[PDB]
Amino acid sequence: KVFGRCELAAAMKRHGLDNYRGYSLGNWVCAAKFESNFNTQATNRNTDGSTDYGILQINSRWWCNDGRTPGSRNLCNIPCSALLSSDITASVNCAKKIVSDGNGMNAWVAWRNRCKGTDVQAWIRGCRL
Ligand SMILES: [Cl-]
Ligand SMILES: [Co+2]
Repeated sequence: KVFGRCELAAAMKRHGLDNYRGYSLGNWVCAAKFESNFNTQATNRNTDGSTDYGILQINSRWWCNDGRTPGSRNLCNIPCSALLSSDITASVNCAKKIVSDGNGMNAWVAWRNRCKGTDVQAWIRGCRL
């Protein structure tokens, strides 16, 4: 599924991401835009052989099991395919674990490089939330 901006914002809010660990909703929308262009089916292979999955590009070395990443820790206890669903629950639940791991949203390089320190409120402007 390719979400609209406000549609994604509303779904993220319903799943409790607004101000989760102090990160306002716009941060999450911005991260999703630059990680996946709001496409739940996005996959991208990394140089280390791991793969990133879904709307928030969650990686198979640490977080989910894709059956081809040796030494995967699978800390979210899910198959990576679950992160490609039109229903964002699994992605959100795993993202909550990732953001709690010590480095906050710096875990997403696209967030650090393209969202951090910008006017992230713009990402939810206009939306009925
Ligand atoms: Cl933080
Ligand atoms: Co990545």
